[PDB]
Amino acid sequence: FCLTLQNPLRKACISIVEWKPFETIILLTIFANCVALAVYLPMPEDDNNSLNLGLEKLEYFFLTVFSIEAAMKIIAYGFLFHQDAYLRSGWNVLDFIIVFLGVFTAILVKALRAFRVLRPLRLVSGVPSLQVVLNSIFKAMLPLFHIALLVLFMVIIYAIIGLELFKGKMHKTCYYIGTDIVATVENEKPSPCARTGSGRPCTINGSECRGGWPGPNHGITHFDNFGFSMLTVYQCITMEGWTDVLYWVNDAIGNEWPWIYFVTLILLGSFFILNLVLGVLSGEFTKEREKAKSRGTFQKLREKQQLEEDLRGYMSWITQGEVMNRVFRWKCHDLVKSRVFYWLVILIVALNTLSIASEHHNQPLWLTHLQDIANRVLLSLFTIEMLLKMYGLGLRQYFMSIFNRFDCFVVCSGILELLLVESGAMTPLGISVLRCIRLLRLFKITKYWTSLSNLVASLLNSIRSIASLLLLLFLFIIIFALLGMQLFGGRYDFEDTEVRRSNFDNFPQALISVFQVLTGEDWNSVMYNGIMAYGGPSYPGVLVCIYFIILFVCGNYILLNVFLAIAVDNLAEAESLTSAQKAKAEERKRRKMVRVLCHRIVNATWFTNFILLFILLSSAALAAEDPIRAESVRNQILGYFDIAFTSVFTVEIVLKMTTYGAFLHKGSFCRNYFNILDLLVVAVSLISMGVVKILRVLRVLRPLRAINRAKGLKHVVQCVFVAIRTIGNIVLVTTLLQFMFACIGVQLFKGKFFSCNDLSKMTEEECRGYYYVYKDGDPTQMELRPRQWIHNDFHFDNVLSAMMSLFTVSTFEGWPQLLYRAIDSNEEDMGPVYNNRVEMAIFFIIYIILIAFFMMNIFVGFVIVTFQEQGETEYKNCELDKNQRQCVQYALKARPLRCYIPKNPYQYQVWYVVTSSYFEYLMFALIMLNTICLGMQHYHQSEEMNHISDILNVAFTIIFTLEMILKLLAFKARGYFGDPWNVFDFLIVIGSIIDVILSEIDTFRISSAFFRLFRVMRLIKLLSRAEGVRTLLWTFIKSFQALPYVALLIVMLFFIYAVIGMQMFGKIALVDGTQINRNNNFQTFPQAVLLLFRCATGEAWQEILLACSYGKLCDPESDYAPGEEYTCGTNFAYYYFISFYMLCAFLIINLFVAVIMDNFDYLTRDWSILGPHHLDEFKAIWAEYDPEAKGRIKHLDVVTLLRRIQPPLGFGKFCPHRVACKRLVGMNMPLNSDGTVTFNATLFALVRTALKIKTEGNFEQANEELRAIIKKIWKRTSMKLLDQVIPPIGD
Amino acid sequence: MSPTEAPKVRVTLFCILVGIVLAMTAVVSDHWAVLSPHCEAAHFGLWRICTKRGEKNCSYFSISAAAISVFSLGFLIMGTICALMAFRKKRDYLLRPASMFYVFAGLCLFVSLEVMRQSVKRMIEYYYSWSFACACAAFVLLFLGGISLLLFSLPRMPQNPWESCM
Ligand SMILES: *[C@@H]1O[C@H](CO)[C@@H](O)[C@H](O)[C@H]1NC(C)=O
Ligand SMILES: [Ca+2]
Ligand SMILES: [Ca+2]
Repeated sequence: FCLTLQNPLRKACISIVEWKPFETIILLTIFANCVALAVYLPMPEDDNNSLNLGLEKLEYFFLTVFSIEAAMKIIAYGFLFHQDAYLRSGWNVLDFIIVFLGVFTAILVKALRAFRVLRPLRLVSGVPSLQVVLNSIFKAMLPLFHIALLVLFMVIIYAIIGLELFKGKMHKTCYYIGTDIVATVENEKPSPCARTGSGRPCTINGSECRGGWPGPNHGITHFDNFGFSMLTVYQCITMEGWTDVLYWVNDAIGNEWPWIYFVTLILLGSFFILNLVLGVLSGEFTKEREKAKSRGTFQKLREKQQLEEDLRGYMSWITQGEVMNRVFRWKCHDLVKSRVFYWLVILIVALNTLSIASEHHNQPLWLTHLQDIANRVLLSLFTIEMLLKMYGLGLRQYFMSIFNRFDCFVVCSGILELLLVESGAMTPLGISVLRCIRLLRLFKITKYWTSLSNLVASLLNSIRSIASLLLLLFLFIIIFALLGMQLFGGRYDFEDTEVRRSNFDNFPQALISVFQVLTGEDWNSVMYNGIMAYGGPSYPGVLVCIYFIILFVCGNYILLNVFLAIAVDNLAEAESLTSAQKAKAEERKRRKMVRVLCHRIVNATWFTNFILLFILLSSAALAAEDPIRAESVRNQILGYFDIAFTSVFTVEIVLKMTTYGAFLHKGSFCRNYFNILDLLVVAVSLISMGVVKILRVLRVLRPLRAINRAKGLKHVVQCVFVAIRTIGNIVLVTTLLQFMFACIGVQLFKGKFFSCNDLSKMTEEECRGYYYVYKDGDPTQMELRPRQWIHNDFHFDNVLSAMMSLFTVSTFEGWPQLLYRAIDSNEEDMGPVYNNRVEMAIFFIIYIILIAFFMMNIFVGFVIVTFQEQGETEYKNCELDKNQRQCVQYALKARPLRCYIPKNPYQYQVWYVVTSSYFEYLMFALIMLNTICLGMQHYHQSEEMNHISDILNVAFTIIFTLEMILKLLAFKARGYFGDPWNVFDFLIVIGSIIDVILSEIDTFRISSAFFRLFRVMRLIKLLSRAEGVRTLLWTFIKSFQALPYVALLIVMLFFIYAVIGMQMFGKIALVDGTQINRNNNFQTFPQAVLLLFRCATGEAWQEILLACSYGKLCDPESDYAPGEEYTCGTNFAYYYFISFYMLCAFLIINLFVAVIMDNFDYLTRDWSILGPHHLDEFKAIWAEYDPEAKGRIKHLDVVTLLRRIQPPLGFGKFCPHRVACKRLVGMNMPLNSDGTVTFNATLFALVRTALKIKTEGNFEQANEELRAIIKKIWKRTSMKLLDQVIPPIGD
Repeated sequence: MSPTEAPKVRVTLFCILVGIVLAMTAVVSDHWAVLSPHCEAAHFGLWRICTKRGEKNCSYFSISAAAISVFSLGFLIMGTICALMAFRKKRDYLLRPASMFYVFAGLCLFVSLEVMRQSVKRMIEYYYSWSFACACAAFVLLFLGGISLLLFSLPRMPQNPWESCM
């Protein structure tokens, strides 16, 4: 609006604005101002040191500047040029700080101090090219509100189910006798208890359950109170702390009857990324081929690279030629390029690796000097192959290879370190850094890997992009970190003895803590401490939980757009790899220029299922077992079966054996079928005639052979078995980087991580005897323990031991239990110091982002492979690339719709109401009232609220019944039971009326809880009418039908890994709080799956590996008769869980990449040419004018149909005056009887408008040419009506 | 036709007709569990509690367990009606509500299973008996037997989006 438009010398200030140096000034204005928020040190109960006093006055200086800068621009530009959001928001920052002065000096407010955190966002308006990069994001999130609207409706479903079934179970105590102490055991979180049957016993020797609140963390996960069940469901979906909830419910109610609930939560919580991994990959793959393929920048980019090879290629010959005079100088390529050095320098490097894969923290006397002679020996030889490479190769070309540009910097770092320590006059800090520089010599293997030669190009393409991307990420962290220092301000005081250690009470402490929430590790402890800090779970205090939701949702998604741009890069790395395998092959193309009866047994269906069942019964015999009884009846009945199940299997072997002779063993499958029975022989023989475990383990090899006819190996993982030699490099790439950072870890963290149990002694000699453990910090409640070194169980001593610990960080699990332990390292063998050495955190964060960058890579390799599997059948196309193939699928196949209209005009008057949508909104309303009728159930409430609560549940049940009645009156059940949505509510209605009657009988009990779910289920009627999201699920329902056998692989893991673990990891006595207990048990089978299922979402498998080592108590009902008491646990747990987390997580990605193979077609539908809704719409127009289901429309009403479709597919608004007639004149429309034309002829004529055409002669040849294409696509030779459809569509 | 004439709706119907009589057997059967005080050993029943030391003595006293099971037979009565009519007029669609009632009837027996389990904890040994395993087998055959009949009644999601829900 540009207020009052005055010229005279404002123009000077206008010309002042257009000067370039405002980039030079004001960029440094922000960057100074963020440092002004860095060292702002918050102090808890109104305290200021000196620096906070000063910079409050310096906050006046920063407010002084922008108050000059902005109102000058209104005089410069005015309000027609503040239409910029970056000018619209920038001012909103400036406006509030001036208001903050006005309030601060009128009183001479607190929340008025935290709006000033937004000042880093002034960088965006200043710095160019970032305004694009944010708009990479906000135009990528918009294809997700059909996916985010699912979880929000799925939470509202899973919150109300929890609030009905679990209302107020968490309240009973485990207190002592008459006092007010909760009774726990040293490590245990105080779990609920119950004094009736079927739950906890509460056997802590001197206790009794009562009322009150011992419930979870500090009051946070009641299943009271709608507003809280929305929290704990949201805690479980992101999969960090859900098994804590399940142990709270199972200890409160009883097991075997909630685990149904939480598993269906996570299988629709693990399903949900499989929406959104591919939901975000949709537009990404689209933008890679609908921005740049519409542009053609890729040919421009690979041309300049092709010239870059010609520049480097032909310059070297000029470089070689003009200088070239010795009997040597050809002894170069005699030696250097020869095959001898390629198998000789590798030896020294592999010796320079095993010069480092020493380093104990003890190193007795040998390796102390043997590594010192190695730096003299191995560096010498290495120098030789430099100096031969320097002189007799060519000096300029040796500095032309980047890979040999690295070798000088090694051999510079080889000698200059070496000549320094000959002096010695230096700090032992300094020589400690120099030993870290010796780990550059591992990077000689990075010049290997031919696979890296595009993985180098994976990086060097994107440095223009991702460094602008990781500027935006590091911005997003510093925004939320400085917000955290104001919302939480070091309010973590508490007055207790527990170390709530992830406080925000610094800047770089807040930075590390904030990062933890992004990785999703342990953000309970962060959040639980946030809400406990303010007052309690309350009305004001609990609302700050949305700082940690928004940090976890908005934070995670921009991390996903980082992923997004990386997948584009390997697609460019695909094309530089694929097209190079054309052009490299084409250069050589220029350089080319009654045993017979037993076969009836092996074929029979009387034999086919009969060997399936004895697998399925041999499975179940392995399923339910004793394994800690040693003599019981279970062992002896099930012992009888598997000997007999060998016997039926034995005839299966012999009847197979007489079929084929010497050429029977040509199958490796056939070799596998035989060695099982051989092992079985001695399994059965040694028992019946007097370590015998291996005979029992290998019975589960029999259920392997079930997938004999399953091609889910032969299609899906065979596609990965193509890329398994590509990912055989890629997994061995990261394992090299898990190797090399282990050696950086060992050079830093030897001997440390070594902590006493009495935290004040720090040293070996000074830490024994006894000491005083205070239960809660009253200095009277004083207890004893012996003290000793707790060597902290994931230690960095040997490089074997290191990689087992960098693995736990790589699964993002317990890295804060390791980082906070890692900071406290002290001298070589000394206990921890509280916040010594804060700088060691940069080691884990660079390590994290490194592997978490690499993680994304492993996933990107998959999706590229998947697309290129679909292409191989599409290369005999001759079509519009699946656009025309869609129209082949639609214009041929699709019949009419169902379209029911009655007679008997009493019945019609019902029918006129039903399809008329005046009451479709009404059921929409009364569902939403039955949300809040179920969404106000507080706890303890009253008898006022109860009397309302029964009455409405009766009244709503009547209305849906009268709905059901009137729908049944018009649509008599042949009509009514056509739609499954009509069927499903009929399941609800009877299920609701029993909920009315069972409520009468208790007015006069488990289904009094259990049938209450039927009020919840009627919310799912909402998805009947939300078209945007109904087809999205429909797509993935159509998917999981198509891939059963891949999901049948993962359950072969759980089945096999349990029965292995069930016979090894029994006998492991179930002491509470030691992470293997009554709820995390190995003993029965079904426990086993949940413990395995706890690993698959990664809920702290860190701990449970440590609970099976060698020193666990042996469950005092089993064995071990004197003395040998603690010896039931083996070191095979290491190779168990580690291989389990690999082969599980891996197999699940093979599931998630497999769902691409169906639904890529859905993900990249052009919503600007012709999608499915249009072709879905056309089926519904027949439901208007052809309600007799004839499949034929008269020629007259064609015209009124073509005006009413929609313009983008049908005809526009200016209609028609010839055009929507002349188009039909310009097409193939036959006439059948009277005047009635079929649908498919009308369907095909309109669809040729979109999939464009030519005139007759070209159409008449197309009537064979599409008939040439479709007869191929008609895989069945039958159906001459399809050819009859082909002439009638051609007519 | 082929909904009715697939044998998979004939296999799953007959094994429901197993559990229908099995549930009907657990209607009358008074041997849910054994009273064992240590004699007045007795049997908790849906209708009458019979006590034996042969000096056998039937009596009664726990009330809603019969009445909840009264609806359970009443579904099975009503669930045979539309299922029998679903054969003889080529009316296919009545397999749907016949499957509906067969779902709920085993569900109400589960209620009485908990209600009789509730009668144990109120109180002398209680051991479960053969009529308990009558119902817990009758539960599964009416629950899992119904839904497979229900889902095979409903057509497919067919494979490919040009036919949906007809
Ligand atoms: C705790 O348990 C032990 C072993 O049963 C017993 O000696 C001791 O008296 C118990 N304490 C109490 C208070 O009952
Ligand atoms: Ca975790
Ligand atoms: Ca995790």
